[PDB]
Amino acid sequence: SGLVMIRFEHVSKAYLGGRQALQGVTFHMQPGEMAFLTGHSGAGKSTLLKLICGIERPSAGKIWFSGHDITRLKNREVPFLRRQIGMIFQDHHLLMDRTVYDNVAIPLIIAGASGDDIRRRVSAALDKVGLLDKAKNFPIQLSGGEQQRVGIARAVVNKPAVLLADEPTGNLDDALSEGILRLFEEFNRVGVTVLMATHDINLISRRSYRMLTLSDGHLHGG
Amino acid sequence: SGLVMIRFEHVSKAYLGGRQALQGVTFHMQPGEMAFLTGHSGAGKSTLLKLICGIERPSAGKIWFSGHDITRLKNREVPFLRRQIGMIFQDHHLLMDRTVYDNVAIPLIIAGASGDDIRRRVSAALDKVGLLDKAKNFPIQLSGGEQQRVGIARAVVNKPAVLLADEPTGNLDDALSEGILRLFEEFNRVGVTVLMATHDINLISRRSYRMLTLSDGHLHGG
Amino acid sequence: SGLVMIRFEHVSKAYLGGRQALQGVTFHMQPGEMAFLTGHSGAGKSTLLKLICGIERPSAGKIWFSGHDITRLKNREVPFLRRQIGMIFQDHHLLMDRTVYDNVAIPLIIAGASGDDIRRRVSAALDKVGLLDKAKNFPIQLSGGEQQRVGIARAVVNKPAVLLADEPTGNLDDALSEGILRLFEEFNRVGVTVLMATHDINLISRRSYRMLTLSDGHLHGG
Amino acid sequence: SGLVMIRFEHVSKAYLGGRQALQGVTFHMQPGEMAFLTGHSGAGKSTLLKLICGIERPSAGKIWFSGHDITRLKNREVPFLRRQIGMIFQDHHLLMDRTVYDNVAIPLIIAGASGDDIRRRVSAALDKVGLLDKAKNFPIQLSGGEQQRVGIARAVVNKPAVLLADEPTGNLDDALSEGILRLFEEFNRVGVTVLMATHDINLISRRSYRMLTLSDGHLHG
Amino acid sequence: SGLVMIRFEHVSKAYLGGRQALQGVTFHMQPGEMAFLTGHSGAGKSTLLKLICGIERPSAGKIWFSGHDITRLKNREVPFLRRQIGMIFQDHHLLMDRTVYDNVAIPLIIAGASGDDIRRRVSAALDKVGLLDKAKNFPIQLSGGEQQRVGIARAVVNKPAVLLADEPTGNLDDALSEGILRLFEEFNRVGVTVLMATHDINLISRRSYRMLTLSDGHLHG
Amino acid sequence: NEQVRYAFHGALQDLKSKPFATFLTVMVIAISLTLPSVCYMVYKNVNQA
Amino acid sequence: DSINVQKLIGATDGFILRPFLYGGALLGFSGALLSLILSEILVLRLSSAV
Ligand SMILES: Nc1ncnc2c1ncn2[C@@H]1O[C@H](COP(=O)(O)OP(=O)(O)OP(O)(O)=S)[C@@H](O)[C@H]1O
Ligand SMILES: Nc1ncnc2c1ncn2[C@@H]1O[C@H](COP(=O)(O)OP(=O)(O)OP(O)(O)=S)[C@@H](O)[C@H]1O
Ligand SMILES: Nc1ncnc2c1ncn2[C@@H]1O[C@H](COP(=O)(O)OP(=O)(O)OP(O)(O)=S)[C@@H](O)[C@H]1O
Ligand SMILES: Nc1ncnc2c1ncn2[C@@H]1O[C@H](COP(=O)(O)OP(=O)(O)OP(O)(O)=S)[C@@H](O)[C@H]1O
Ligand SMILES: Nc1ncnc2c1ncn2[C@@H]1O[C@H](COP(=O)(O)OP(=O)(O)OP(O)(O)=S)[C@@H](O)[C@H]1O
Repeated sequence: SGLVMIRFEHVSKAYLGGRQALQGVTFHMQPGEMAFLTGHSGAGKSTLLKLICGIERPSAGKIWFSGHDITRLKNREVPFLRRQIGMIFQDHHLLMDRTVYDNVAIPLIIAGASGDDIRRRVSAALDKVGLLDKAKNFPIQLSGGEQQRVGIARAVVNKPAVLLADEPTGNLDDALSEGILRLFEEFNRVGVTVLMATHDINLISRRSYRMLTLSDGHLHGG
Repeated sequence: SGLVMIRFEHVSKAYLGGRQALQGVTFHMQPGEMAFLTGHSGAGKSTLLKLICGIERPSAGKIWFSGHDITRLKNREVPFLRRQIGMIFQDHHLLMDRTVYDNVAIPLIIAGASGDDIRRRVSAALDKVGLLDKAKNFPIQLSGGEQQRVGIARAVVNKPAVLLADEPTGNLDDALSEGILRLFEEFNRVGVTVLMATHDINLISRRSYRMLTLSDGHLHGG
Repeated sequence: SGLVMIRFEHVSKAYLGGRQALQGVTFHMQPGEMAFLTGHSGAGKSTLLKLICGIERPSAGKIWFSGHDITRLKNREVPFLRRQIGMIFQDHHLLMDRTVYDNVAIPLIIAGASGDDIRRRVSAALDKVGLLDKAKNFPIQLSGGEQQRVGIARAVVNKPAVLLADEPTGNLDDALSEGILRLFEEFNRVGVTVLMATHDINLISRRSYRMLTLSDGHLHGG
Repeated sequence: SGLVMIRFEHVSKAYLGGRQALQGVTFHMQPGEMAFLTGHSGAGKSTLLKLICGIERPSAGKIWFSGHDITRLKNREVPFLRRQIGMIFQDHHLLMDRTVYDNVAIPLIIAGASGDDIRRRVSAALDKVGLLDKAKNFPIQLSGGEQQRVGIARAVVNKPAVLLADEPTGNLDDALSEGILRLFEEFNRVGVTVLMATHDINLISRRSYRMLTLSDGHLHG
Repeated sequence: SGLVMIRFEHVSKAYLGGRQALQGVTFHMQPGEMAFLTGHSGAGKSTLLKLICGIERPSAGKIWFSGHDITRLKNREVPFLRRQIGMIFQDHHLLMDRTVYDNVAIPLIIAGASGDDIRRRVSAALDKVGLLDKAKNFPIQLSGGEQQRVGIARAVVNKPAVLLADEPTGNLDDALSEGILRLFEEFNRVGVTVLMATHDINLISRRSYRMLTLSDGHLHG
Repeated sequence: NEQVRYAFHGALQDLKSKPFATFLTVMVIAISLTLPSVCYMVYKNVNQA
Repeated sequence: DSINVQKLIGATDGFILRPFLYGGALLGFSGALLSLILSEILVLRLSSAV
C-alpha cells in the first residue's frame, strides 16, 4: 500500500544443521500496526524476530525494513538498522553491575548525544514506563516485573521505529503481563509498530490485534 | 458507506475533575452490526455507551446517531433519542415495588400507546425472552438471572434501533451468561445493532463479532 | 471471487419432525481456506457438514461444491462427490476387525487402483500422520489418540479436495488435540480446504482462522 | 473406615497386547462420595471404570464393590453387579428404533417389575432429568443434549448405588455440561456415589470434589 | 510424622536492601510428596527454592533437609547438599560449547565415577527423558523443548532425593509443558520429592497435588 | 478390472470367515436339490423300463 | 459397518452389490454341485438294494 515498514517476500532460514526454521514467510506491516506473533515452541518465532534486526540473515527471499532492502545488508550498515529497532526479550538483558540510569542511557551514548540531552530523554523514558525515582538503584534490588520495565525503557529510548518483543512477560504474573501490554499499546498509539511474539492465551484474546500464527515455519493462516 | 447508525469522529469526554475518560474515539457501526466493547476497568467503556444515549455530552468531536448529529442535541429532543436505544446495565434497574407486567410495559406508556396495544406487545416481548407466565409476579421473587431477562424485555419493547449493553451478565453465571448472549444474537438477527460492552473472556472468544478494545480512552487497535 | 469451493445460498434444513436445523445459511469458502465452525450444541453444525458431503439434502436454497451445484444431486453422482471430501468425526469409524493397512487402504479400492499403487499411497499417508510401522497392528491395540490419527490418514488418502472435521479431538487430550490441529494445518498448506467444526475454546483461540459461529441455525455474525 | 463402596488394592490390567493399562491403582470411595477421575488419553480412565462394572477383569490386585469381592466374580453373578451401577458414556447408547419411554424402562424390566410399577418409576425418573412430556417421542427427534439426558434417566432407574460416567458432556456445550453436572449432584445428594471421569477443565475447577488423577496407569498421588 | 525431607520453621529472608523476601514460611514435605509452589512475581518463590539448595541462607528460622539442619551449613559441606537436589530452572543452563553426552555426565563426574559407570547412567538418564540417540549432538541443534529435556536429564543423574523446578516450561508450549510435567511424575513415582514452582494455571489445575501459595513472602494459608 | 479381484477375495474370505454356518448352509442347500435330482432319476429309469 | 464406511467414503451402488452377488452365485453353484454328487452316490448306493 504505502511504505510497508516490515515486509518479507519468500523468506526462508535454514541453519547449519540443515533444518528449516522458516519456509516461505510472506507478510507486511504498516507503520503503526500492532500485531501478535503466536505459534508453538519449535516454530520460527524468535527466528522471525531475529531477521528483522539483522542478527541473522535469510537463506532465501528478501526482507524490507522501512523502504530499504536488508536481505544482504552490509556489516557496516547493520548497527544503524538496529538503532531504529527496539528489542525486548523474555528476560531482561540488564547489566546488573551498573545503575539503572546508565543502563537505560546506553542507546543515546551509542548514537552519540549531549550529556544534558541524555539527562532529559532517560528521565522522560523512565517516566513513561512509570519508573522514575528508581534511576539511582541497581537492577538487582528491583522486583522481577520491575527489571523488565527498564528493558522496555531502554528500548523506547532514542524513539525506535519498531519494538520487537520476544515473548516478554514470559516470567511475569498475569496481573503484571497485562500492565506491560498496556505499556506497549501506549507506544503504539503515537507512531511505532509492535511485533509482540507471545505464548499467552488470555493476553491476545482480550485484544483485537492482528495475529500471525507460525507453525513449523509457515507464517499466516488467518 | 451507507447510513452508519453510530458514528464518532474525534470524540473526547473530559469530566469536571479534569481527567480524560475518552480521547479521540473514532468508529462507525452499520445498521445490524453486533460488536463487543472490551477494555480494562478505567477505560471509558460505560462512558462511550453514555454518549450514545445522550446521557452525557462529548467535550470534543461529534456523534452521529442514525442520520442525525447529536453532539449538541437540544434537551427537548433527548427523550426521543433514547426511545430508539435499548439500555441494559450490569444490574437490573427494575422497579421492585411493581409487577413485572407493568415494569415491562413502561416504555409503551412513555411513548403513548393504546391499552390493548400495550397488552399485545409486552406479551410478545415477554415471550421472546421466554418469560411469559411470569408477568404477574414481582421482580423480588424471580431468580437472579431472571430479573435481568426482564431488563432485556423492557429494552426490546417498542422495537429499539440499538441495544446498548453495559456489562450485562456481570453478576450472572457462565451458563446463564451464554443464554443472555444468545438472546442478544436473536434480536441482532432481524434489524437491530448491539454494542455489548463486557469483561468476559470466554463469552467474546466463542463468537466472531467485531471487538472494540478501549484502553485509557483510546478506542480501536485491531 | 474465483472458484468458490463450498458455497451456500439460502440453505435451510427442516427435518421430518418439523424443526429447523438451519435457516438461511449463506457463505462461501475459497480453495485453500481453513475455517472453524463453532456454535452451541443444538446449532446445525454437523447438519451443515452433512449437506456438503451429500449425506443430507437441503430443504431450501442451493449448495455449490467446486463448480457444480449439488442441491438436487442425482443419487448416481453422489459417490463421486464424497470421493473429493475427507470426513473425520468425533469418534473414529475404524473397522476394528481388520488391519490398519487395509483400514486405511479402503478409499483407493473404492476408486479402483493398482495393488502396487495402493502400497505406495497408504505408506505415504501413514507417514504424514506419522503412523508408519503401525500398519500391521489392529485398531483395537492402538491408543486412543492413535486411532483418530488413522481416521485422518484414511481421509487424506486419495488427495481429497476438502477435509470436513466434525468435532475431532472431542474425546482427546488437550496436548493431543493441538497435535491433530497441526496435522490439519499441514494438509491445508498444500491445496486443500478445511472446515473443522469444534467446541474447543483454547484450540481456536490460538489460531487466526475464519470462525463460523452457528446459533440456532443462523450461520455467521462476524 | 466404614463400608467402602469401591476399593482397589495394588491392581493392574495388561491387555492381550502385553501393555500396562493400569498399574498399582489403590483407592477407596465412601458411600456418598463424589469424585472426578481425570487423566490424559493414554491413562486407563475408562479401564478403571470398566473393572468396577465387571466388563473387564483385573490382571492383579483386588476389587471390592460394596462389601463383596468381585476380583474373580463368576459369569453367573455379573448381571447382578451391574444392576447397582449406573453407566453413562460419552456417546449415549440409546436404542434408536424404540421410544424414549421404552428406552428408559429397560433397566426396570431387567430385574422384573409390574406394569404399574414400571409406569411410576420411569415417569419419576423422566421428571428428575426434566424430560417429561417427551417420553412418547423417539430419541432421534430430541436434541443432542436431551438424548444424553435420557441416558442418565436410564442409569438412575432402579436406584443404583453408584453412578459411573465415562466422559459425559464430551460432545456437549459448556452451558449444557454444567446442567448435566448439576444433575449428578442432585443424585449424589441422596445415596449414590459418583465417579465422573472427564477431560474438562472448567467443570472440575468450579467444584471442591475429590480428584483422582491417572497418569500412565498410576492413580492419584 | 516420619522423616520430613524438607521442613521450614518461622523463616525469613531480608536481602542487603532491607526488604523482606520471605516472612514466616513454615511447612514440611514428606519423602515422596509432589507439590506446587505458586505465587505472584514479588513473592519469594525462587528465594524459597534457593534456601533449600544452600544458594542463600535464611535471615531467621530453621531449615531441615532430610534429617539434618542446614540453617547455618558450613561452606565446606554445601557441595554435598546440592548433590541430592535436582535443579531445573526456567532457562536451561546447558553448556553451549559441549556435547549433550558430556553436558549430562557432569553430575556423575562431580561425585566421581568410573568411565563405564558414567556411560551406563547417562545412557539410562538420556532414555528416561526420551532424548537418546541425541547425545552426540550439541545443545544448539536441539529444539527449544529438548534443551530443557536435557536439563531434567542432568538433574536426575545421580538419583537426587528431591527435584526443585524454578518455573520450568515458562518458555515452552502448552503441549510441551504437559509433557515435561508427565516427566516429573515419572520421577515422583519412585523416590524423589518434587517442588515444582510455576506460574501456570492450566498445568496445576489438572492435578490434585498440594499447592503452596506464596503471597508477599507468606506461604500457603 | 482390478475391482473384480477384491470382489472374489472378499467373497471367499467371507464364506471362509464362518465355516460352521457356511457348511451348514451349503449342506441345507444340497438337500433341497438332492431329492429333486433323485426323483428325476426315478422319473427317467421307470420311463426307460 | 464395512458397508456403511464404504458408502460414506464413496463406494458406488455396484461396488456394494458385488461381494454378495459373487458370494450368492458361488454358493448356489457349489450347493448344486454337492447336491448332484450326493444324489448320484445315493442312487448308486440304492443300486445295491436294486
Ligand atoms: N539479590 C537480591 N537482592 C535484593 N532483593 C532481591 C534479591 N533477590 C531477590 N530479591 C527480591 O526478593 C523478592 C522476591 O524475589 P524472588 O525470590 O526472585 O521472587 P520470584 O520473582 O517469584 O522468583 P522467580 O520469579 O521464580 S526467579 C523481590 O522483591 C525481589 O526484588
Ligand atoms: N462522574 C464522573 N466524574 C468524574 N470522573 C468520572 C465520572 N464517571 C467516570 N469517571 C472517570 O472516567 C474514567 C472512565 O469512565 P468509566 O465509565 O468509569 O469507565 P468504566 O469503569 O470502564 O465503565 P464501567 O461502568 O466500569 S462498564 C475513569 O477514570 C473514571 O474515574
Ligand atoms: N481392548 C484393548 N486391547 C488393548 N489395549 C487396550 C484395550 N483397551 C484399552 N487399551 C489400552 O489401554 C490404555 C488405556 O485405555 P483406556 O482405558 O481406554 O484409556 P482412556 O482413553 O482414558 O479411556 P477413555 O478415553 O475414557 S474410552 C491405552 O493404551 C489403550 O490402547
Ligand atoms: N435425524 C434428525 N431428525 C430430527 N432432528 C434432527 C436430526 N438430526 C439432527 N436433528 C436436530 O437438528 C438440530 C441441529 O442438528 P445437529 O446435527 O444435531 O447439530 P449438532 O448437535 O450441533 O451437531 P453435532 O453432531 O453436535 S457436531 C437439533 O435440534 C437436532 O435435534
Ligand atoms: N542456532 C541454531 N542452530 C540450529 N537450529 C536452530 C538455532 N536456533 C534455532 N534453531 C532451530 O530453529 C527452529 C525454530 O527456531 P526458534 O528461534 O528456536 O523458534 P522459537 O523457539 O519458537 O523461538 P523462541 O526463542 O522460543 S520465542 C527450531 O527447530 C530450533 O531448534
